[PDB]
Amino acid sequence: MEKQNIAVILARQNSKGLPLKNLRKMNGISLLGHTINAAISSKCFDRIIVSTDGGLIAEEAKNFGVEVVLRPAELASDTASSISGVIHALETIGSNSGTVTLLQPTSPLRTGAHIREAFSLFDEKIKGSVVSACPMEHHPLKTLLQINNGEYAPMRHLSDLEQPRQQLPQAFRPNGAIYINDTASLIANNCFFIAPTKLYIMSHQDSIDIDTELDLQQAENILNH
Amino acid sequence: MEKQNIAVILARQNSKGLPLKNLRKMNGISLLGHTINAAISSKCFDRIIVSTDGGLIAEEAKNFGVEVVLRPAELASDTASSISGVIHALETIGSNSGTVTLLQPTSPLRTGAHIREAFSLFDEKIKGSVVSACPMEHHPLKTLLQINNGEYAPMRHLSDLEQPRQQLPQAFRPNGAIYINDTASLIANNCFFIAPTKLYIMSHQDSIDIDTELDLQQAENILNH
Ligand SMILES: Nc1ccn([C@@H]2O[C@H](COP(=O)(O)OP(=O)(O)OP(=O)(O)O)[C@@H](O)[C@H]2O)c(=O)n1
Ligand SMILES: Nc1ccn([C@@H]2O[C@H](COP(=O)(O)OP(=O)(O)OP(=O)(O)O)[C@@H](O)[C@H]2O)c(=O)n1
Ligand SMILES: [Ca+2]
Ligand SMILES: [Ca+2]
Ligand SMILES: [Ca+2]
Repeated sequence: MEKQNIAVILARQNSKGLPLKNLRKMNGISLLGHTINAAISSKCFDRIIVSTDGGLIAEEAKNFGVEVVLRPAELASDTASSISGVIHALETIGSNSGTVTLLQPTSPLRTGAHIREAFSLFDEKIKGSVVSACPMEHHPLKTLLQINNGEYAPMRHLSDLEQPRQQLPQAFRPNGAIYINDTASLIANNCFFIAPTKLYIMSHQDSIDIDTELDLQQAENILNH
Repeated sequence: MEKQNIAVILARQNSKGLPLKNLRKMNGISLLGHTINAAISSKCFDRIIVSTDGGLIAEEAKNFGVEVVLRPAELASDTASSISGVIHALETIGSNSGTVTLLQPTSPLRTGAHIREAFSLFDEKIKGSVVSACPMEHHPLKTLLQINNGEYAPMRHLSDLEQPRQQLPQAFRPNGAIYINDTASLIANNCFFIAPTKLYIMSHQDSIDIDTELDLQQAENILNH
C-alpha cells in the first residue's frame, strides 16, 4: 500500500456544551463545513474523512464531496477518546501509512492556509507531531496542583510563583485545531503527541474554539472584522 | 515581643493602568474601603496597616479607623515590589513576630469571610504560607514550554496533553487577594511563598482583579446581581 495523506474530521452529533454544534452555522456555513473547506483549500490531503455517528452530519459531509465513516454509538459517546475515533477511521478506510491529521470542527477560524503552514513544519524523516498551539494568558509555572488531604504542590518550583514572568520560559497550549502525525507512528503509539513535537503557533483570535453560544457569536464577529 | 496578627494593605497613589484606582468607588465605597472592611470584618487581625505615599489614601484609611504608614517615594514607584512594601510596614510599626497578611485593594470581592476561612488553614507550628487562588480555565499540565527557540517540551508528560481533564490533578493559580505568612519567616525569606504553601480556593467571580475601568464596572455589576 502507497502512502496517503488523510484528514480525519471527528464530528459526532451530541454536544452537551452547545447542542448539535457541529452543524451550527457561522456566516451561513456549518462548523463542519468551515473545517471541510479548510481541509480542501489546504491541498494537503489525498482524502478527507468525516467520522460521525451518522444522520444530518453524514449528509452534510456528503454534500461537501468528502468521505463518511460511520462510528458505532460506543465510539461517539461522551467518554469516547478522539484517538479511538481516528484509529477507527483509519481502519475503516484501510490506511496505515502516510500522514493523519485531526481537524476539529470546533476551530472554525483555522483555515487551509493555517493547515498548509503547519504541514511545512512536518518532518517526513523525523516524524514527530505538528500540533497547533497558542500562547497562554496565565503562565502555567505560576500554578499549584491539588494533591491528597488538602495539600498542594507547585507546578515546578515555589520560586516560579514569584518570578518575573518574562524570566520564565514561554508557554503554549495546544488549541485543538490541528494535529499532524505520521500514520504508522500514530497507530503504534495510540496517541496524537509523538516526540519530537513541533508547534504551529496561532494567535488567540484564530484559536477560538466553540463550546458555547457566546463563542459562536464571538467567532462570527472575528470573521467579519 | 508578643506575637501580633498584622494585615498590611499596600495602596500606592500613582497607579498607571487605572488612574487613582485605590480610591475609585464601587457601589459607593472606595476599593481601599472594601478591603479595609474585609480586614475588619474578618476579625483575624490585631492591627490593620495601610501603607501609602498618597495624602488622600492616608485620609481615607484614617477615616476607617486603621493605622497609616507613610511610604517613601522609592517604595511607591511603578517597579517597587510588594515585598519591600510589607517589610517596610513591619519595620515602621516594629513588628517582627506573629503573622502578616497582604490584602491587595485590587481584590474587592474578597470578603472578611474569605479572609477568615483562609486564616483557618494557617498552621502556627508548620508556618507555610496560605495564598488565595482560583481555578484555571486551561489546565497547566496541558502546556509546553519553549526550550531553545524552535523546541518545546511538555510541562510534565506528553500523555498529559491528551489526558481527559477530570483525570488530572486539579490546578489553581494565586489570585492576588490574600497572602498569609509567619512574620519572622517572611522577613527571613523576603518573599510571599514559603513551603509548604497551602491554597485557599476562591471562585473566578470572587477573584476578580481591578486593572481597568471595565474591571471596576464588572465588579460593581456582580455586587448588584
Ligand atoms: N470522540 C469524539 C471526541 C470529540 N469529537 C468532536 O471533536 C470536536 C471537539 O470536541 P469537544 O468540543 O472537546 O467536546 P464535545 O464532546 O464536542 O462536546 P460535549 O462535550 O458537549 O458533548 C467536536 O467537534 C466534537 O464533536 C468527536 O466527534 N468525537
Ligand atoms: N509595591 C506595591 C505594589 C502594589 N501596590 C498596590 O497593590 C495592588 C495591586 O497592584 P497593581 O494592581 O499592580 O496596581 P498599581 O501598581 O497601583 O497599578 P498599575 O500597575 O496600573 O500602575 C494595588 O492596590 C496597588 O496600588 C502597592 O501599593 N505597592
Ligand atoms: Ca474556549
Ligand atoms: Ca503595578
Ligand atoms: Ca494589577
